[PDB]
Amino acid sequence: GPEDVLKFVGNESVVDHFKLVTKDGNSLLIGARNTVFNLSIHDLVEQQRLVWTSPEDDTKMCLVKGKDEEACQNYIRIMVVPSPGRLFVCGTNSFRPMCNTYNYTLEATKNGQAVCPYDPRHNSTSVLADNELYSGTVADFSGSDPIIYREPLQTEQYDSLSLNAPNFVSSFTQGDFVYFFFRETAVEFINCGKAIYSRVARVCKWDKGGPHRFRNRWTSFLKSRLNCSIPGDYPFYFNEIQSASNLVEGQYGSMSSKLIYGVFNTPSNSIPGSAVCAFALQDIADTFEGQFKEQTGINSNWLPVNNAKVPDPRPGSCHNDSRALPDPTLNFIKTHSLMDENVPAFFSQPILVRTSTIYRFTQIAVDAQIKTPGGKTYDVIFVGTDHGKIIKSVNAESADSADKVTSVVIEEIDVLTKSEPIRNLEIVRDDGKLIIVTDSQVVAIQLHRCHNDKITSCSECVALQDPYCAWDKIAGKCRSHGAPRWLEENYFYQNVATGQHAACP
Amino acid sequence: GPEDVLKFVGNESVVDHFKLVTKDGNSLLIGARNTVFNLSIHDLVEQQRLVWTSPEDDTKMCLVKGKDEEACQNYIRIMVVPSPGRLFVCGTNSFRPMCNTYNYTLEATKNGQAVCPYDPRHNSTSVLADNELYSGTVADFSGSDPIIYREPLQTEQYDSLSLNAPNFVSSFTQGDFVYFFFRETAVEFINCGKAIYSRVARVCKWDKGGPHRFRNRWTSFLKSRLNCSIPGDYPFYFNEIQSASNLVEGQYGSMSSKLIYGVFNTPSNSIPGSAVCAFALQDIADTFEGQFKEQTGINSNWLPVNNAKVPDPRPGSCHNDSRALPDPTLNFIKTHSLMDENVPAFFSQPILVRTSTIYRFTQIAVDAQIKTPGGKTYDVIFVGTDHGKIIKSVNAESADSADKVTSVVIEEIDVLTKSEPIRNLEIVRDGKLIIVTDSQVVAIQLHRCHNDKITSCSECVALQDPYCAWDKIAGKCRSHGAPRWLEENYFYQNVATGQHAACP
Ligand SMILES: *[C@@H]1O[C@H](CO)[C@@H](O[C@@H]2O[C@H](CO)[C@@H](O)[C@H](O)[C@H]2NC(C)=O)[C@H](O)[C@H]1NC(C)=O
Ligand SMILES: *[C@@H]1O[C@H](CO)[C@@H](O[C@@H]2O[C@H](CO)[C@@H](O)[C@H](O)[C@H]2NC(C)=O)[C@H](O)[C@H]1NC(C)=O
Ligand SMILES: *[C@@H]1O[C@H](CO)[C@@H](O)[C@H](O)[C@H]1NC(C)=O
Ligand SMILES: *[C@@H]1O[C@H](CO)[C@@H](O)[C@H](O)[C@H]1NC(C)=O
Repeated sequence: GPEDVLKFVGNESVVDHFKLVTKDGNSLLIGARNTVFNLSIHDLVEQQRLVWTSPEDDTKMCLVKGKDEEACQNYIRIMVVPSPGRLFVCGTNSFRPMCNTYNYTLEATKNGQAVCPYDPRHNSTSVLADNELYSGTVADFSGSDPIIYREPLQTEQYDSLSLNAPNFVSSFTQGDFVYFFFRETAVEFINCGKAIYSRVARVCKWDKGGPHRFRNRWTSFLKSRLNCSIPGDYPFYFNEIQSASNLVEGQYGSMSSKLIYGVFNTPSNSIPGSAVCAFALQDIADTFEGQFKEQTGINSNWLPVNNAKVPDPRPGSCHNDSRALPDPTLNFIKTHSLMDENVPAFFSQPILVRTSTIYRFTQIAVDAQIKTPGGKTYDVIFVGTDHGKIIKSVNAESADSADKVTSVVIEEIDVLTKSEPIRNLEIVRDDGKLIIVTDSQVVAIQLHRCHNDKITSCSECVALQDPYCAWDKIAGKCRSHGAPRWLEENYFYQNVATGQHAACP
Repeated sequence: GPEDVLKFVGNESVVDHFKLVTKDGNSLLIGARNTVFNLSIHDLVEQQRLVWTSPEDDTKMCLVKGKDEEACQNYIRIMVVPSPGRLFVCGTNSFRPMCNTYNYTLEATKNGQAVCPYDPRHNSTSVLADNELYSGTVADFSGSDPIIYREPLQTEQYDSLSLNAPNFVSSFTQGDFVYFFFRETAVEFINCGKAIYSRVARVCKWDKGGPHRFRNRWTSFLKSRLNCSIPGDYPFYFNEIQSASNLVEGQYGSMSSKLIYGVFNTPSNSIPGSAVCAFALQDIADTFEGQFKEQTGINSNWLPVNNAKVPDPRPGSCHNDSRALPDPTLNFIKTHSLMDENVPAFFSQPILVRTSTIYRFTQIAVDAQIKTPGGKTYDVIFVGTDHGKIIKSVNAESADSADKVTSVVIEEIDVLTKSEPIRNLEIVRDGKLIIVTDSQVVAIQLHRCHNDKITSCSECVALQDPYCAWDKIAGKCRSHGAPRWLEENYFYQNVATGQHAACP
């Protein structure tokens, strides 16, 4: 396959999953089980190492004979950089999650309940704000009560209408609003059957509490389904979600191209077919302004909610005083938290689909829109699989009656061992490279293979349709973008679905 | 692939689909569009041909500008042999289905409403009885009213609770009870979403009608869902059904192995994964004896039906007098026709599954249980695909904590052109196979123990085919049903019996 530009076999069984990239500090804090590493983004050289050995009393309490000797240790899952500049790492610590703030300077330690999972399963995510941290994970030992913990607010205890077996995969903040991505079991569909529908949620930044003992509960909690289907005469849906990328902004704000890419796939019972579905923050806000989904009982009968029922205060909005908000809508928000309509997919079709293959998508990574010689900018997608095979892709919009979108599969070359599954991905923003955080090791390879790829044929650059690729006449080098600088404006031919028959022959 | 033992390219565009096998008469009546053929089973030689040219007045009424010049003609779909020996064929006749009772001797011609489909779509099936004919097809021109017509009873006009967009794929009779196989849209799940669940139905032999305006309607109509899923921690279902084989009986009646093999697959929107699920008449009768599925309204609320609601007369049973049956159960049968529980799959697992491949299962054929040298008898499965690839398979029962059946895929060799899809299969009782397709029908041997020569002993031993057997002094690979042994001999076979090696 591809030559290993940088390989890093740090640990045998620690199975790193978490990572933080700070380009100004120029250091990569890769989270890990029972260990922490600080490397340089240039050559993957560890600067310092924080090793946290779970106390003896904590490990001695965990004696489940099933599957604990290799596991049930310190799984450092969440980490952010607070405003004072402190170090904030929290581990599971053998089902005893307690956050320890930090260098080995222990500034303070606080209980890590509802911010670090008890199980080592990938079912939690976190994101920071200016003053508070947003984390969604389970609360009890078994994990039956999964809540969102912003200090010190909690949702309704054992509320299935809000959360029922979710797997938080993403979380980001935009304009005093923190969004969450998870796959929970829909209570309304349980009447029909057992299935999981990807539902996005959002909460305001400053929710102080609620009046009349509602101080613990949330007031503006809302959620709505994500519709990731292959449109046509009959819709074919994708139930489960595995990952979701960060928000994408293009050029000025006048453009409405705010795009969020999420990795979706088919449930366990069904075939390993996976699909990359895009969702916009504008498409998300369309359903939240819409009405809520109806919820009736066994005896009482109710019709889909109408506009007469909505109160004067609008649900899901940042107010200056949340406690002064009236109660009739606070008794109303719990029953009608879920929305009626699902968020439509971008351009009414998924971005990338892979059905016949055995492997399933597991992670995702998005690169910035580079300036292609065609005078346009499109988004780049990097999606990993449990097989370990990485797929590079870019998208051009094609006009058709069914809005057929061409899924450009640049190269499907596998980089790591077939056995190990990719569990986290990241792109570096100095030299072009890629981060593939897996259980066995993390390997850094170049982002685009326009350079270092030579089949001794001119056609290689032209046939791939890669945005970074470009060919020169007097020189035999296949040009790239971001690494070389042109002395003056030149001619570069590219075929990003532009309709070019041939060039090299 | 395999050499064409018998070739038969009868027609380029007639697209034959129907066939009737009579072993005593030794003739194969293969039904066809605008033609019908009566052949010999030995060498596929047509004895006589009846050509039925749709009348001019009938064809002139059919002027569908989309795609009719090639279609909208005489599609002979149903045919049985009545007791007098007459010929009873009915064709679509350009959306004018009129049955022709019979050689060209036309004894009588009667309207074929509710027994022959108007459309050329494969959505109807038929089966004969001692005195009446059982047929399930649409009634109107568009096809919105599909009913089951045994002369002269009809279901409720435009009844969605009983039938909603069905595709009748099979129909057979057993003990004064005629069962039907079709894939209709479930009204209760339509509330949740658009999906098709395979539902089997049955009707008694002698239902004259019902009193107090129920004379038109059926009294003993019942149906229940078919569960064709891959069991485990989470069930994965197969929604649509494409075909279903005839009943299988093994040795004496004391054994409970009466099984019907049906071909199932995944809806159109989802992936082409198909599954062959077996269902027993004993498993069918378990759900019909069970309670009925509840059906409530928008305002009224109802709980799942209980045993207190069932009347003293048992629904779905042959009575001596159907008119004397009370009315409170006749007003009850329509609302609660569907059963609550679905028919479980045989051994709680499908027989054969094909998911990763692009081709979909289209038909099915079951061979009789031959006597293998291992002292046992198992069923043989032949399932065709839209790709044209034919797969022969047999299944042996394996004991484990988790029910897992090994699906023996004997040979997956393609016989016909990749383009054409198989649309009907049948086995002959010399060992051969009949592959009725749109382009042509090809007759090839049933088992490939003979006519297969890789010059290696290991080929034969590895196949695990029941008909295959090897000899020591002679290099011939023995078969069953064609050669006769002079005396008892030794034959080694490994139908999942646990044999490491033999030839090397
Ligand atoms: C990771 O290691 C780097 C490399 O030492 C740290 O960055 C330096 O830290 C020292 C000590 O605080 C400072 O004096 C330097 O100014 C930092 N920058 C450079 C370029 O040396 C970094 O603080 C460590 N931690 C993280 C989270 O990045
Ligand atoms: C197909 O043709 C055969 C012709 O043999 C029919 O079988 C009988 O054949 C004998 C001798 O040829 C005739 O005297 C009989 O009249 C035939 N039977 C009948 C019922 O007429 C056979 O019936 C034809 N049809 C099928 C479905 O096999
Ligand atoms: C989900 O999206 C598809 C494609 O646009 C659409 O056909 C389907 O109706 C949507 N789902 C619902 C519940 O509306
Ligand atoms: C279908 O049958 C399987 C076993 O054959 C069982 O596990 C599953 O629960 C059944 N489900 C339905 C809906 O019939």
